[PDB]
Amino acid sequence: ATGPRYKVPMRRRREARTDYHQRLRLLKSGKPRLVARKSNKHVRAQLVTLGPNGDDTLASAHSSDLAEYGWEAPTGNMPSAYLTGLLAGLRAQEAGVEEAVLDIGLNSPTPGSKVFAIQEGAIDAGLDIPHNDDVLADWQRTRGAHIAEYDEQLEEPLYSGDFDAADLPEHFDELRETLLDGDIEL
Amino acid sequence: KPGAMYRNSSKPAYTRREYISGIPGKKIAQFDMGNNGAGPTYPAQVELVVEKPVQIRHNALEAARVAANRYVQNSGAAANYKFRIRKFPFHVIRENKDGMRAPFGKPVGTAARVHGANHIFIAWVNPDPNVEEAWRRAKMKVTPTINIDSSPAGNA
Amino acid sequence: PSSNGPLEGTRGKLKNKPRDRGTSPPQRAVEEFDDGEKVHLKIDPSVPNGRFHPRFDGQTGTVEGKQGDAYKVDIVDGGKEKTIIVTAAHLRRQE
Amino acid sequence: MHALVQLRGEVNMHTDIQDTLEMLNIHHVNHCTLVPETDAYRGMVAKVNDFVAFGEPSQETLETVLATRAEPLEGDADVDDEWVAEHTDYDDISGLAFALLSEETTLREQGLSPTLRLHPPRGGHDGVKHPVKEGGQLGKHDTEGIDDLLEAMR
Amino acid sequence: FHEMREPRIEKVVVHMGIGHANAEDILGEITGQMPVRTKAKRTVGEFDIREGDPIGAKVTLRDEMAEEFLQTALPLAELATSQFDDTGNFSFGLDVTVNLVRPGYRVAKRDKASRSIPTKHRLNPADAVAFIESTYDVEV
RNA sequence: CCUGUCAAACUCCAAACUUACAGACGCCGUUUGACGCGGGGAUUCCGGUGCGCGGGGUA
RNA sequence: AGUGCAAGAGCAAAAGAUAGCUUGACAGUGUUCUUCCCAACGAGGAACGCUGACGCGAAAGCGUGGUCUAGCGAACCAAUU
RNA sequence: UUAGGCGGCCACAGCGGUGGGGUUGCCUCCCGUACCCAUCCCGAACACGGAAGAUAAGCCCACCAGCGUUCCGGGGAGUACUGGAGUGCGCGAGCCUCUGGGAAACCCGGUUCGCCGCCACC
Ligand SMILES: [Cl-]
Ligand SMILES: [Cl-]
Ligand SMILES: [Mg+2]
Ligand SMILES: [Mg+2]
Ligand SMILES: [Mg+2]
Ligand SMILES: [Mg+2]
Ligand SMILES: [Mg+2]
Ligand SMILES: [Mg+2]
Ligand SMILES: [Mg+2]
Ligand code: NA
Ligand code: NA
Ligand code: NA
Ligand code: NA
Ligand code: NA
Ligand code: NA
Repeated sequence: ATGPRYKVPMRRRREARTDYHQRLRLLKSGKPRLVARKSNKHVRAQLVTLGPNGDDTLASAHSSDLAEYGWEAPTGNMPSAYLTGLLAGLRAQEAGVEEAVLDIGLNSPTPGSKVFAIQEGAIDAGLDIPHNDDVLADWQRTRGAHIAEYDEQLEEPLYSGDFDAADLPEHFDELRETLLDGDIEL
Repeated sequence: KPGAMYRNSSKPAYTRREYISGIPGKKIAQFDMGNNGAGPTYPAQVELVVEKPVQIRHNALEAARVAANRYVQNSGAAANYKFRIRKFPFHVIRENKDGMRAPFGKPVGTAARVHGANHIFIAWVNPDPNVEEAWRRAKMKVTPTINIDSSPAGNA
Repeated sequence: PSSNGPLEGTRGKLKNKPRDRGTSPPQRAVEEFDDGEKVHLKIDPSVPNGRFHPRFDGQTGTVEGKQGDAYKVDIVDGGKEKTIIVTAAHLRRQE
Repeated sequence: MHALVQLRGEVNMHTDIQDTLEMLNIHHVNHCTLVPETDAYRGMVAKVNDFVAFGEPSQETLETVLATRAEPLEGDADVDDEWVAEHTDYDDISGLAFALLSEETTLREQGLSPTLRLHPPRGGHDGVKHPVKEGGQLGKHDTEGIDDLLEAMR
Repeated sequence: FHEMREPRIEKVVVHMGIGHANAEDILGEITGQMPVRTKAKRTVGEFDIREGDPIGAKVTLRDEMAEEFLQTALPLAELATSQFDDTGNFSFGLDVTVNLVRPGYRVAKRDKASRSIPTKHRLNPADAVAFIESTYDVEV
């Protein structure tokens, strides 16, 4: 920018997207990375490996293609997270992938957070990942109980039209249940 | 002391004042002479060109310059001309003034390294080359043989 | 030399051109080499660990096993055979 | 293909230079060898450039030398047309020479010593303190210039 | 275009730059939330040599907490113009500063893909006077 | 803005060249056994000169 | 800028600052480089492992003292575990 | 790739600037705090929950060279410097010839306002 001596940050640091110091620690394991990413409306979960010209994603799952299996609820929430993890986890298994470490990118390791939820799912899918059980949510919040109870203080539907009024963490079970046997793309 | 002791550019460049102390001040009074208020807007421009790379102690520079400019008062204290000595005595010179034991000398002076062909002096004059004479006196006080070169001036 | 430490006379080779300043890309600090591979040894001024004695900057040895994450590269110093413990951060594939 | 003739002794000449001359099979003053024009060979004669005389010889000239100064890999045997014919892939000296010039084969390949030990230049040479462009006998020569040297050393 | 370009108040910092406190109390009432200590840097002659050391407090008010404060603060002020930021801010007063900006500021305050606001999308001294002046008072 | 100069312990630049490894040619080695390994015996550790590059020094 | 101290060098979602927690400034035993280019030579030094036990971290991982190159000592004898 | 995620090289990608783009795949800003979690004070941030609104930021797309950068042409320059050679020149400093290499500044004109990989996706 200023002169010939000026030092420009690596592109992905300019874009403030990749934390390279952490990326190096991640790569250390020599294992695939379970990339856990979020969006206001969605949640993504990828299984990345290292490659000659950049990373390779062998198995992925997005909270949007969740409906493709019967999801009729919002997609930027806990249950959605878990499930997207489990989904990717399974596609991962099919791909011949057995273990991976958790890459939560620039997110914060807050307990019971969606990433961790994503992690729990992928684990349950059959994937072996270094984790810590008591940093995860208490199964109920994963189901989406904290939300159903929030619509209890209703007076007005938490969901604008969408589906249900009192919401359904059961819809969660019905889905997890579904992903755990047969079906296409898994 | 003699020019013989310092006129050759055989030693390393020695100028880092950050590592040299007790360097004597230059005797050179000025570098810009004459009408320095004006810019080189003159018809004729003659230069004194050194013909051999050498080292010139500030001693010689001052004596040379004085003898030339002091003479350029054939034109008058406030005459119309501008004279410039473009080189500066950066190179610090020593003297081992014990015998050859611990002989790195002590700072005794400064000198300017000029390479054959550089112009050490440049004067600006209207068709009134009294300056050509000011230089036959100037190269009279510097080690090398010199060339009095005229540049803008096909007014022969 | 005025002293005999390992960095004596390394101002040049162990410094970065202004633009290559700052933390190096991880891709290469993780490269995997196989025994038998020829690799060029060059210290990365940005990477503190995994280094070797400066004297060998420039050498091109042959990877032979590793030790921990670090690799063990055989080189020949003049006429003497030597084994050098260096991490990938400081290695490049020949050719 | 160029003809190399060492014109300067070994005393005082850099070792790496002397070695080169040795790798090009010349180990004595006035000894000559034929060298293909390759990058690798070019780099060698460039290095030996100040102690040798070289150039591309004319067919004839080569022939005269081959006839007068060629030798079997061993022994006195004169290399005449007959020798050439009964020992090489060619039929006569000319046949061989053409092959050398066109760099299709070499003196070794044909069981000949890589070295043509010439005779001192009759009339003397142009000196060994200056190059050709300077009136001396060192460095690269004209096909006509190389011939005269070779021929006088026939 | 507008609506996402029209100014808004983002935090109002009220701090008392004392030189060594008991003053927190008043800031807590004058605002409605706990104050924060103000350590100082560098050792100096005003017997302020201590690096880490309480030398004042501050209070960052956001949303209603900020208005409901300004709905009494501003009135106690007169000044305007010149006393304004180049980014459309201003501090009067015990100090009370007001930070103003437009709708997409989080882009510069978040963690991921953060970015600095483009000069065009910045708030000017003028566009600021306007916003506030148009809210219970007068400029200069 | 314009204008005048520098660097053994400055460098946005930057050779020639030196150098690691590899291939190719050359040369060399496979009865003249190279490369290398093991062992016996030394001498030697006042050097000097030319040339290039030096550092010190008026020299 | 700072990073204890020379000089040169490294470092910015840090190797710096702040906060908190911790005692890996741990025991054992090695590989290699250095000390001593090439090329033999001790002490010392470092880089990199393994075994054991731990600290922190969600975790990959980091901690074989202080970002790197100075801060050191044979036999005998004494005290000590 | 009608807007995404992870990267490689790490300025050809920087700095600055103009134009365009969203009932939806989308990304965002945005709305909002019962929860997990959170601010030595502030749901600002972090975290969670969500769509009333918006394309003004960002982001994506198309483009501008004024600065910084990369590479190229012509000029500077076969100049400076330099490996090898010389009973060539010079009181000398030093220069010259033959041979093998060969620059920097600067000017003028082009180039450069990223390239590429994997995955996902009207
Ligand atoms: Cl994310
Ligand atoms: Cl080493
Ligand atoms: Mg040096
Ligand atoms: Mg014979
Ligand atoms: Mg005779
Ligand atoms: Mg003669
Ligand atoms: Mg050298
Ligand atoms: Mg350390
Ligand atoms: Mg727009
Ligand atoms: Na004495
Ligand atoms: Na003179
Ligand atoms: Na770097
Ligand atoms: Na040792
Ligand atoms: Na405090
Ligand atoms: Na926009």
